[PDB]
Amino acid sequence: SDVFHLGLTKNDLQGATLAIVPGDPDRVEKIAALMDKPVKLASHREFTTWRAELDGKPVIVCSTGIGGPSTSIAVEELAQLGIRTFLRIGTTGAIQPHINVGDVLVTTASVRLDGASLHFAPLEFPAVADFECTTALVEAAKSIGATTHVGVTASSDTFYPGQERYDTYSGRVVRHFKGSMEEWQAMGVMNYEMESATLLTMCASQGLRAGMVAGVIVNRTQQEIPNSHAVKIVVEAARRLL
Amino acid sequence: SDVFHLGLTKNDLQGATLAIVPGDPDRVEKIAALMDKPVKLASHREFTTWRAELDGKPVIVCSTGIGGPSTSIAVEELAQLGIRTFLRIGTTGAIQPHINVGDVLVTTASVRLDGASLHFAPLEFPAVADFECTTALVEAAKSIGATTHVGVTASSDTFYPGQERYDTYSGRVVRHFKGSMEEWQAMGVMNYEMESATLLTMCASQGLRAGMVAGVIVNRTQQEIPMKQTESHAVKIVVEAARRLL
Amino acid sequence: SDVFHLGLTKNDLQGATLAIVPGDPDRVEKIAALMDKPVKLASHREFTTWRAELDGKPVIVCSTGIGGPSTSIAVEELAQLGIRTFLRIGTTGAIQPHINVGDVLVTTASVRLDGASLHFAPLEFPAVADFECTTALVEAAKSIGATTHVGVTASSDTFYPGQERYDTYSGRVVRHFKGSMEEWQAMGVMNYEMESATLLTMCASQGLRAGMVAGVIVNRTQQEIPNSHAVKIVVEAARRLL
Amino acid sequence: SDVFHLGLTKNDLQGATLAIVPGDPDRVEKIAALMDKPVKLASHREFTTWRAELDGKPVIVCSTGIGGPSTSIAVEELAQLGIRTFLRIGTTGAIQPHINVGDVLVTTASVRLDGASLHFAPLEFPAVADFECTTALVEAAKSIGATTHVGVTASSDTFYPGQERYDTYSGRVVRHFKGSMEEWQAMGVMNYEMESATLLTMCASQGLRAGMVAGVIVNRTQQEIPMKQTESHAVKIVVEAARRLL
Amino acid sequence: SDVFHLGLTKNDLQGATLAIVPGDPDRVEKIAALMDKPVKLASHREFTTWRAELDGKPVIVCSTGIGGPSTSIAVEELAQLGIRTFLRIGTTGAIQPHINVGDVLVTTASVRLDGASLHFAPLEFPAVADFECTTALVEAAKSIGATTHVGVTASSDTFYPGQERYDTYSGRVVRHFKGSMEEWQAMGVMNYEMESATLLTMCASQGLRAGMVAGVIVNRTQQEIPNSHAVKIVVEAARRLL
Amino acid sequence: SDVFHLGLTKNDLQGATLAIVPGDPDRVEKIAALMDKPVKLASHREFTTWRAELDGKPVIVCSTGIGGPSTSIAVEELAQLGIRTFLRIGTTGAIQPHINVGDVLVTTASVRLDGASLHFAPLEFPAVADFECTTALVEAAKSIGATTHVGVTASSDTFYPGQERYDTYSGRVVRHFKGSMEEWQAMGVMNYEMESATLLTMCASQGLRAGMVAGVIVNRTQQEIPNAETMKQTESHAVKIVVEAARRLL
Ligand SMILES: O=c1ccn([C@H]2C[C@H](O)[C@@H](CO)O2)c(=O)[nH]1
Ligand SMILES: O=c1ccn([C@H]2C[C@H](O)[C@@H](CO)O2)c(=O)[nH]1
Ligand SMILES: O=c1ccn([C@H]2C[C@H](O)[C@@H](CO)O2)c(=O)[nH]1
Ligand SMILES: O=c1ccn([C@H]2C[C@H](O)[C@@H](CO)O2)c(=O)[nH]1
Ligand SMILES: O=c1ccn([C@H]2C[C@H](O)[C@@H](CO)O2)c(=O)[nH]1
Ligand SMILES: [K+]
Ligand SMILES: [K+]
Ligand SMILES: [K+]
Repeated sequence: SDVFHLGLTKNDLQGATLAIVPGDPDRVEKIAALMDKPVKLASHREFTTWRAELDGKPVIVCSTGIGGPSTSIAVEELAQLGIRTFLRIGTTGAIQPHINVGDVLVTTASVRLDGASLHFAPLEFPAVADFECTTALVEAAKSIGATTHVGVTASSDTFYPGQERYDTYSGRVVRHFKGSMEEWQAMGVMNYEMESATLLTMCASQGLRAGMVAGVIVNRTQQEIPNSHAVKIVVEAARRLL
Repeated sequence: SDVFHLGLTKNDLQGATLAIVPGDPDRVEKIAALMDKPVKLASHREFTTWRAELDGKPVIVCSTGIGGPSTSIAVEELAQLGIRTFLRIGTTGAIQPHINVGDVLVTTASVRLDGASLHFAPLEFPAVADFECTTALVEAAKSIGATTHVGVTASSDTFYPGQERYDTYSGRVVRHFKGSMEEWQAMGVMNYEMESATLLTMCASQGLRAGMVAGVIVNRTQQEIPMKQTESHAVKIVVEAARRLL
Repeated sequence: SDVFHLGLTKNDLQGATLAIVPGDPDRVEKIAALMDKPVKLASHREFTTWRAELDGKPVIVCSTGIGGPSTSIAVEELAQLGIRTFLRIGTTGAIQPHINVGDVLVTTASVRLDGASLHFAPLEFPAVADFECTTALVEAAKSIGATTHVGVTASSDTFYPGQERYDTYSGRVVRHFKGSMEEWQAMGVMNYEMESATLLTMCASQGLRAGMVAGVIVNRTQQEIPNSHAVKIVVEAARRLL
Repeated sequence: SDVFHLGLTKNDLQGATLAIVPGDPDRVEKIAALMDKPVKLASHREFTTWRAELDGKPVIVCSTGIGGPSTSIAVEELAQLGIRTFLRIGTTGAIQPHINVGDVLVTTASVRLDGASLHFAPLEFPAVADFECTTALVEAAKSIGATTHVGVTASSDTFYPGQERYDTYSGRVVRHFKGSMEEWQAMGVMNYEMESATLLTMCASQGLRAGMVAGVIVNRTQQEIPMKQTESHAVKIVVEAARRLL
Repeated sequence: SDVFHLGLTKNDLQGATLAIVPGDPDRVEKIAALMDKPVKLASHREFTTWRAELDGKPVIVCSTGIGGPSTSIAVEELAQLGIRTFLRIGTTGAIQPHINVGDVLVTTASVRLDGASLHFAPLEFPAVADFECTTALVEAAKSIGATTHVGVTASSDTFYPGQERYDTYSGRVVRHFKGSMEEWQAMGVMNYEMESATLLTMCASQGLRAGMVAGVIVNRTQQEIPNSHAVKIVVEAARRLL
Repeated sequence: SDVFHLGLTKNDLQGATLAIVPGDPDRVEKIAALMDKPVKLASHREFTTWRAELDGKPVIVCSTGIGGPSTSIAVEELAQLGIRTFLRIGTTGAIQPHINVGDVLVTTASVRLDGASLHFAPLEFPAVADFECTTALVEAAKSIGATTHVGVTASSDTFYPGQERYDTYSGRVVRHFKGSMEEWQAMGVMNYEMESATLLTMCASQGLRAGMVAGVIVNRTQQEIPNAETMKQTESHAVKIVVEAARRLL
């Protein structure tokens, strides 16, 4: 193996330069299966890698696990192997009252509520998505007719306090995040998730193209805890970026 | 007058909701003149405002002056009068050796090296341009055939130390900014300018649409201190983008 | 022209080493006219420059525009031309209930709510005025008998949120500045304006002398939006600093 | 299921209040197997959970995945199910030349180079391990005779730049971390790993007991990129400490 | 004299490598007097130094004065003289309702609300006590049967605002610390004092062993202003560390 | 006693509203003895307090010890007992080559390299002296004849690494302060000391008047440790100035 964590070699990728990067290892095979000649390559820790073919070109599907840190490992090591384009596909909680469960959200840029992004660029640097990737994602969503929102995402190193959840062991939120959800809504932020800030920052600051799309599984103006269109979209976007 | 600085009334705008915002008051009339029925509205401090017409729709052209603070006054007060879309047109100096004088830069988001943006959103919030504005700008540029770069801009509160210029009175740069250009360079940042961080942050965090386009007048990989046809390209592009956003 | 923005040459200055720097280009000629042999030198963007003579010495009057960034340009380029002493004359909003519209405020040092000052010295460095300049201004005010307050000024990169104005398009103020006016008042801060923090920091940290005086045009304990003694004072101070 | 990520119920735990939290799901079963009556409970994402028994008391073994964020999910949700003591077992790379591959490191507190800990307590709050857990870990180490170091650990959100690795795609490290390893080295810091800052801070600030132990697999004073008997030592140590904290 | 402030020579120490460091100069002799052959060595500014003998080994008692800054001088200069182990003995205000006046508090690590610690290590570095020292203190306290709490301490550069006291000349507390005591209680912090952050950080980051114990003189859930078990404990702990 | 640390009552002050505040408890009596009717009030920890009379008015002299934190206690407690003007008197080491041993420094404001000032106002607030105090100090200096420098002082919570000293147990300086002395020098900072940032910030933000003067006893840019005797005399010079300044502020 050529990389320390993923257990992959340059050769396993077979010239692939695009990766769809879901968070959950168990959803890797599922995404791969929507393409041609899906093949499992490796599985170590939270990193599960499949290779498939899309319009006759090799494409990687590799899971990041939850969070900036493991994402930063996946992305670095895939880049070493030759990946230049990363499409992230996630689940997310919407924080605006007009976004519905099942809606698709495309992130133009992220509020950096993470630690890992600071390891690539200082805070003033925008966690901005690649324009071609964003365009591909928006356009893909248009063509499958999914209801889509485009805008800014709050990207948090935690699922609980950083997203201002109060149903927790302690029931408290640190001073810094008390009242934070409401500030982000006032600023038009669409949703919370946990990886985009890292992904976008590490890519934007290293010449790698990244885009970001998520399916809404809960609306935070209703509920803290949650009770496929996006997967179709990310694959179709990959198709346009090949 | 309905606003404190611009010396304009809601009426003067005639239902305009889009503004082209150059930095220089003297450049305002030139831009308005590319459109129909250009009329001077007002001129106070660095804020010169003309109204014109584009495919029969009223459009504002308004100068920001240099820097976030004055930009923030013009944007706020325009927003009060009904503007909802802001297209910035500028000059800039590239910091990438592949970008040439004459090229056009469309900013997706900015490195926030300014003070005003912090007055609208904390630092972690992205100084990101509106997707539709960026699209219109990129498409306008394609349509007139300019060689174009799309990416990140470093937006500084100073022309000198914040852009790591050493050829100054003191000849020196504060510790924080020493070696900073080389860092932005490695991170793929295209250029320095002085207003976008404020503009993009204040718009993105208040439901206002903003976009940024600039023509390259100098390249820092050869010179610190700094062609008329280059800003003619950029102006043409911004006006054409306005057309698509109406 | 010897400088990139002001369109002036060393020669235009005629040995001048002192500049009165108002914010508004339209008030430059007005100030120059209080001195002898006033002459327009240049006008570019927000930078309008006149030269005049005071007790037989050449003096510059040059506008900064609104805000640290354009101020930093004017001051840098005037320094390059040989100016060593900067007197700022502005308009301001008082935030103490006992300071009246028409009162003259002399800044000893500023609360740095700007970005540009950080490009000259880190935050811990005081935005302090020069002692000779402050003395001149205080003494000038005494001799024309204007009612004067001497003390600390909050210098803000914005006119709206940074000065906690709520009559705005959005009607909100970012968390950081919510309740900030009241903190500054409790701390004895006299007023808000937008340039001193930049001016004072850039000069104090480069061996340039700077002083700062403003006429109060609104009292913020009453109003957000506003409805010449100071000009006389700045000129008279210049006279003592020659 | 009672918790959103782990896929467990309060019942599955059978009154367990202590959890051993390795990073790697694949290591969970190995650890459980050193105890009595090991049973797989659940496996979702990077979270694999086994239950076992230690001196007749139920004990949880549950993987965190790599990094503070997923760690914080595991710990929060385990806390919701009744766990009050967390023992982390890891692999690490030492940055002191006197610490050898094979040595065991017990962390008293961590340099907080992570994002998640800030979600529980501001930066000035110490990422400090629980005194009893640290004592149990040190005593367990002594009892099996491993050569042990007790001290401060640097806990980074990245494996690469945050640990000042240059042998990467870009070959560069952000200004903030340039020269950082030499600083931690001078300050007596033993090693880099990626979870403890989050773990220790979130437990220390919520009345939960946490401890940290790792086996040294590589030494940075010779190599960036990286024996089976070393982690066998550390695992033996963590289980024995668990025994003493029951 | 070998050091700039303490007026001591290597030789005065007679091979001592452990120092008990109280805050108050007047309490130095008192502590020394609990050991054998107590001898006054020096007295300059807030730094009073006695030497005594404990189980036939020389031991220093040296006062730090109040606050990180003077502490940092004492510790640095003692270290130059050969001290490698520092045991702090202080008075403190408890902020948990269950901790009583007279109780003994052993600090595992401190919330760094001081300035001096940042001069040794950046804020992300833990103000953690040495494990052997903490063990010695805890065990000492067990053996003399004093009622003891072990945990985190908030260490503040001020006695008034940084500990959220309101009975002051001004009666205000700066925004940053408004509501701070309650946050620290929620987080399990036991108490306020003023030196541990500096001591623990400067020691932990230079290979010096440090421990921290204090007797509770006020409970802040009742009172702002206050109306020997700890001294016995620090001495006994020194004994175990020799 | 009316205050927790100083062991003073409002009555002890006899209506005093000005205090001279040196660093060292042992210099308090010496300063007070320059004035009339000097009397010891109290002595607890590093806080020694004498009262004297200047042109018929009662005046306090009170030591702060070293550093923001204790200064903060003394100023607060003095303020509660009715003090409204604080004059800091010290000795210091210059970092500018033109400033000589023997010179006198009046500080207009300080670089805040301390912790305690943040407990009073956020970092952006200037650690600035009161204008009347600074004027009185500069004018006192001019009247007794000192060669005076007026400007910015760097106020540090440590004597060693924060002042960039490498002659230490560890011989190293934290990243933040590495190369910092050269930066302050380039920015015209006159000297380092250890209390002004706290004092000036806590006063300027609470309607208290503060000022500071110091004699130069050493210069970091030259070699040349002067002398025990030249240090004693420079110190007397500066004390003479603060007292004379106190006169003008009464
Ligand atoms: O409300 C929600 C729903 C989903 N996620 C994300 C991204 C992360 O990997 C994982 C946590 O459930 O899914 C959230 O952060 N918040
Ligand atoms: O190198 C350059 C060229 C242009 N500008 C910008 C934006 C600002 O208003 C003005 C200064 O020349 O133009 C720069 O900042 N840097
Ligand atoms: O309340 C007020 C009145 C005036 N100004 C200032 C300085 C700036 O250039 C311009 C904006 O009105 O005037 C303020 O900041 N606040
Ligand atoms: O040099 C090393 C060796 C191991 N780890 C850790 C903790 C993290 O979960 C995972 C990454 O390899 O192992 C490091 O961070 N750095
Ligand atoms: O509530 C209290 C009681 C005592 N001390 C401390 C430590 C410092 O040296 C001195 C100041 O009173 O005593 C406090 O900080 N807070
Ligand atoms: K993970
Ligand atoms: K301007
Ligand atoms: K002290």
